[PDB]
Amino acid sequence: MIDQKIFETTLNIDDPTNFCTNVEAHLLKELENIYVGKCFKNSFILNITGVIQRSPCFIMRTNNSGRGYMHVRFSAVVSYLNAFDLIAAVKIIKNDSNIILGESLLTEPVTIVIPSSESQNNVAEVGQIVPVQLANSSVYYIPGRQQASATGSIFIPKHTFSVYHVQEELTQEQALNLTKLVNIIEMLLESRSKKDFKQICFFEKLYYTYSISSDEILDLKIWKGPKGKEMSRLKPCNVLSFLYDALKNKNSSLGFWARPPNLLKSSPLAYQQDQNSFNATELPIICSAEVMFVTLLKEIINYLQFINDLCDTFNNEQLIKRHENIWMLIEQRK
Amino acid sequence: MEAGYAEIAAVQFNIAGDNDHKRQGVMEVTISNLFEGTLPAEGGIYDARMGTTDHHYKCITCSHQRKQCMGHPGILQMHAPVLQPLFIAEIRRWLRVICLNCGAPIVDLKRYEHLIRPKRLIEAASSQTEGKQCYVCKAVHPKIVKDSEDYFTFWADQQGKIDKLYPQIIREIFSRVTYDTVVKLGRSKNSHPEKLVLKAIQIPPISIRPGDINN
Amino acid sequence: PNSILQEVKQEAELITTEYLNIKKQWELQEKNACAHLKLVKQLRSGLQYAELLKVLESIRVLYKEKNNTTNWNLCKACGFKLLCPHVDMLIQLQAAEASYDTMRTKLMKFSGILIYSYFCKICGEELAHFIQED
Amino acid sequence: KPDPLITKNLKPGANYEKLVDGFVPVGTVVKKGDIIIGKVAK
Amino acid sequence: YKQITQSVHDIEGLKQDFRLEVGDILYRDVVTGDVAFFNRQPSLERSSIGVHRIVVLENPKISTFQMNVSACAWYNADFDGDQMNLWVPWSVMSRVEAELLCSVRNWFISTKSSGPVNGQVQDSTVGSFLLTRTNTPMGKNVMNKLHAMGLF
Amino acid sequence: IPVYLKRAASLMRMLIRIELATVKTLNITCEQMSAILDLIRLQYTQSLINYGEAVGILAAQSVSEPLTQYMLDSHH
Amino acid sequence: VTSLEKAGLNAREPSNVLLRMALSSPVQVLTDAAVDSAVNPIYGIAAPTLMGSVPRIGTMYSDIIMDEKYITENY
Amino acid sequence: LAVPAEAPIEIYGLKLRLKTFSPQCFMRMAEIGSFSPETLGYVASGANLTNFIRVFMKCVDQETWKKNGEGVVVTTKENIIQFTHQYIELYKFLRSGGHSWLINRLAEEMVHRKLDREDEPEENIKRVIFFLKELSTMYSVSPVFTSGYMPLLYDLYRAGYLEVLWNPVEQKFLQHAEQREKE
Amino acid sequence: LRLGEMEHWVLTAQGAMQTIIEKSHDDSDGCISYICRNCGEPAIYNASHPIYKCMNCDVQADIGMVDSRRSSIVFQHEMRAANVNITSVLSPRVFQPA
Amino acid sequence: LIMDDLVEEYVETEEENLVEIVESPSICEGFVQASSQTLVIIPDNERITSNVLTTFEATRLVAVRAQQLAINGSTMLKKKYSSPIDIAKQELFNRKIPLLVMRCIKVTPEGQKIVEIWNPREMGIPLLD
Ligand SMILES: [Mg+2]
Ligand SMILES: [Zn+2]
Ligand SMILES: [Zn+2]
Ligand SMILES: [Zn+2]
Ligand SMILES: [Zn+2]
Repeated sequence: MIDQKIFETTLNIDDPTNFCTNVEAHLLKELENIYVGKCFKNSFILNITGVIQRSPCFIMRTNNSGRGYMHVRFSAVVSYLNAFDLIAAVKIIKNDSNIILGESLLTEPVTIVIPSSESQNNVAEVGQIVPVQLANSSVYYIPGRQQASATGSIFIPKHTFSVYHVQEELTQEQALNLTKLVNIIEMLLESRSKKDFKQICFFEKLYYTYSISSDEILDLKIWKGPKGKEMSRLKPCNVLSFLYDALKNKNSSLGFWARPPNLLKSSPLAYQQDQNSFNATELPIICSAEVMFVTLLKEIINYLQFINDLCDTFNNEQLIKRHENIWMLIEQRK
Repeated sequence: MEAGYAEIAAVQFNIAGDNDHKRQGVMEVTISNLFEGTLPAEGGIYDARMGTTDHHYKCITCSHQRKQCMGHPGILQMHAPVLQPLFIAEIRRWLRVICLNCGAPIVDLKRYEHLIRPKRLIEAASSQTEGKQCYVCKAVHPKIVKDSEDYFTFWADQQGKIDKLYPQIIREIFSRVTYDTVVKLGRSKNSHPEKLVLKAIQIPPISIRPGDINN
Repeated sequence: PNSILQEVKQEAELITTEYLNIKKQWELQEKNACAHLKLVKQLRSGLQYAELLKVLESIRVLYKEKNNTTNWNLCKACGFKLLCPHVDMLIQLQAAEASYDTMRTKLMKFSGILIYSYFCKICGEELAHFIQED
Repeated sequence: KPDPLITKNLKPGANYEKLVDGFVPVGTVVKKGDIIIGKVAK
Repeated sequence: YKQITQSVHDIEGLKQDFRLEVGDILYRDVVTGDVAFFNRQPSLERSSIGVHRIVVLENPKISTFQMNVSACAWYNADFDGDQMNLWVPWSVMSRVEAELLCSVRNWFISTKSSGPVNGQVQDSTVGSFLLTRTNTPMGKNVMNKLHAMGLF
Repeated sequence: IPVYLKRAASLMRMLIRIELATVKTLNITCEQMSAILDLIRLQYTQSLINYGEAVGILAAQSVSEPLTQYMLDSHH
Repeated sequence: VTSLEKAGLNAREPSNVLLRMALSSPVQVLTDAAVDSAVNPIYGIAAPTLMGSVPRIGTMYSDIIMDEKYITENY
Repeated sequence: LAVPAEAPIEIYGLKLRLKTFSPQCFMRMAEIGSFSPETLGYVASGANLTNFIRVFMKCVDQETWKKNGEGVVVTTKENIIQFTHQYIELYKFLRSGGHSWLINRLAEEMVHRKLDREDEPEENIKRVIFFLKELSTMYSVSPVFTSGYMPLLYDLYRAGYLEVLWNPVEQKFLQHAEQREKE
Repeated sequence: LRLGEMEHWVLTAQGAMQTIIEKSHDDSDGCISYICRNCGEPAIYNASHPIYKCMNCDVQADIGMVDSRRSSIVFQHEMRAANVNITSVLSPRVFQPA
Repeated sequence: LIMDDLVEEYVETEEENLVEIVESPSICEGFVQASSQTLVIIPDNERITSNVLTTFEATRLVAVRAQQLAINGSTMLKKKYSSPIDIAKQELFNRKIPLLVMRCIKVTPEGQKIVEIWNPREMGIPLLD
């Protein structure tokens, strides 16, 4: 996810006297020329926010060049993708030799290889923009490279889900930390309104585990807007309100938690149970309220960004028509 | 990019185990061929990934010419382990202070818990310890005999029962030594005796063996 | 300079006229502003070997003539010296990741004329060196 | 006496003249860059 | 070394350059007044390496490093077969240092004995005695104006 | 002032108090005395050892050089 | 009273592995440094020289930085 | 004790070592800035910054063995299955995007907090300076005055003309300086 | 022609440098060494062919430019050939409080 | 059968006489990078080093300035000199040198590089001219 980062580096100054007379500006220019758009220290670095601390322009001591170096401690805006990250725009550039290459068209430049041994793949062709979910293998940020490296696959609703048992109560500091993700979700929901409703409905129908009756029943829009589909069993709970009144000490997160496929994978909806009524084929993950809340909020952010990027890349019906195999295998695995 | 200016402030010396060789090796030597015509044979000791010493080819590893290439080490996975030639005395000292069955120290660590660290192992190995009984597995420590025919062969003397201590057996013995025993004997955690036996030796960069040491 | 001219007879005026011509041409070259001046600077200032071929093609755009190996090349937008033919071959070999011996052998067409170095027949630039063969 | 086709490594700044049948004749002044005794491999 | 090409150019291939560009590096011959490092092995003293101003001997038949006999005390040298190493600093920093830090004027006073190193030697000592003595076998040690001028 | 720095100037203090005694400075004006003190301060500053001197190597050279002469009188 | 031999150097600068290798007996010094995991700070002359660097003495004892204020106000 | 690789051992229990690291270790790691979020989170749990390891693993404590070093030890078989499941979930979480964001934000905040927490001449000397002010226009002795006027004396030494300290002169070798500059 | 041990001792007794630098690096085998600064091992840096990598810790490579000589690089390679690990700590970066 | 090029076997004889615990964490083993330092500049009134440049410092300043004028050359000097060495020397003498002298007094274990910053334009110059 796009985030800030603080880096430490030593520059090289070939004209120390000219590099002065404007040190902050020349420093920023050199940092942009060196580190912008290049993987460095387990991150990608998109732009340089500014210089926090810096050294005096020391003259090089071990050579007779007269050059200076200077140490720079600068804050930069970086992108760190993770496993299960949803990239809605991946352009395939290679399909022969059973390697299936790709390239993300999103803000985060990751080049994604897709396994060909799996029968699910080998359906996309060159020049086909199709969403991809990153595998659980960690993104590979080679220093100095112009793009990240990861392995992903064609996204599937993934009916398998996890149940989180919560035995530790939230604290005030942890809730304040979660407020950042709550704000990120709030901006995501705000941006959700600009995208045209019919495209978001079509995409959300496509990437849903179960079947929704021809994208006409109800008007799922979240950002408040209390709607809901499927409703296999039990009542969703609004995680945003729960975290907001968690700051107010008017609630308890103790219990069982899950986000089953019946829930909308984009909505701020979750079940706070006490008996593990869910029929998942896995034992509950005993953890704290912070762990479960962070996991659910990251899932919500990933899905909201996924829907927004899907609406961004396919902004017309010509692209939808062009993708001759993308939209029907996803409806096949339902 | 843009490798910034730097100066070396300190140098750390350590025993290089086979894990370090595997991490630092850019290539694995597998063949005995030297040159494939006018070019080094791939996988040989002259392989260009190790650096270039001739104008007739570049490096490959660093894509530099002969002048700008500092050379890069390789790996030779030994089919049988070898003892580190520089630390034969350290192997001998470690063999005489730990039980060859369970790896526990046959010596009393409290006995040497007043000496300086560089001397604890030397004094532990100075004591006889032949015929001592392990308090863990009740085994009898043999007589560690250094063969007089070469600088590396070790002999296990069990009241006349003579058996050769092969580097594989020595590695099995040294791998049972805990880091607690290593520290209590005055050695660094980077000086674990498990690094004294090499299953993957480092073939040096061609920069230090130009086109005899390659024979 | 005077004693050189009295001891030179009409050729004396040719000397001091050609001298003024070269001086004005050199002043114009110093004040020249063809777009290649940043381009030739970028070509020789070591950058990535993938970018170098693109820049060298960008230089080839401003070529006045296809000079295999005869003489200099001129900035088509200004008519002044642009790039020696050996630089084109040298940049070709750099991108090809050719060896030093291969570069020396291929560049043994611009060789002019202990120095241990070959120099260009056109621009007198160091092509390569040969001290000893290993 | 090597030739341009015989080159592959001709010494920069060398003369390669004054060579008769591969050797500089007796009585010839030879300077720093002059090639005395011409020998070619391959 | 042309900056625009970032490479070294032979002087015989630069017949069309007329002048030199700013940022160019010219490798010129050693001239009189240049500083040079003079060294005699074994280098045992702080004055074993000193910096002298170069005087270029234009006689083609001279192949030796000539020096004043009073400068030999710095190097413990004599003119009976001794060989000395001489290298001219070419870089700017080295030249600055040679003319500012390693010049033999800094080694006139010994670092060892805290006293002078150089002075009159052999012919100069005897000559000073002969010039400053009151009487010669020929009478009072005097010279006319012409020979007094010739001393200077 | 640290004690060792006070002891470092003991000899120069002695020499100044001897050579600038009242009996010896009767024909010196106050401005001349100021000039004399300034010259002494300048000469003292010019005599200090430089920061970063390799004085160990200087001592090694200065003591090893007489050793060859000590050898040259080994038969004496 | 330490000596000027190898023993005196060992007593005075045990950590300066490079200096002791440069003096004499490089093989034993290297072996002992590897066994003891010796950290060798780079100081003096022999240690920087063996690492290809220059000693930080003489002209290099004090480092030089650019007077940024003065350069800005006097271009 | 220690056993060699691929050596048959018989598992009676399993103890997780709750390693404790100082916050300075995490601060050094954040200053290096290139560590993966899993190791960063592991060390932050080692310190008292995050408690995710103890959050995930203290639910299967079943303390029956002690032995000095702090940790959790599982003896019964079902406790072993629960311990393994909790370990797998904990380490999947440490490599998850949510904990990656949390640990990157924590390292950011700590480094940012640390960085933001970081931050009359005497009559004779008057005359001498006046003399050097005229000499500055004609010789490289651009004058400055400090308390002891040590640079002033040093400049009066290189050029000669140290006599101005005690003699009126001044104009004597001022014109000599004019002649030298002219030459 | 050799500038031996005693010549270097004399030059460093004068406190020269910049002449030890010139003769021993620019007029000798002086080169550039690259160290990862995270593990201390010799790193692989190439500007023309884009190579910024470390055979040790990979994503943690922070390559520093260190002036060195080919003799010292060969000496360290020889020490490592005898299974002695050489790690260069590298001078820490110093920052002025903003 | 006769080999002449022997290698002269080499012998070292004077031996040196230098005078819970878990496997390894990510802190004790590793962290070769060394923590970054902060520059603690001593206040001008607390400085104890000489206000006069040493010959080493002045020589280094002149060399650095002249090398910089080799690639640059925008000079604040009044009189024109034909060599960078003379220009740098006159810049030092005219107190127009754009460099500063940092004297690292001490590097503390806590990570402080205590230094004294000296301005060569307010310092005594010991060089000759
Ligand atoms: Mg003699
Ligand atoms: Zn290489
Ligand atoms: Zn046992
Ligand atoms: Zn050319
Ligand atoms: Zn590394």
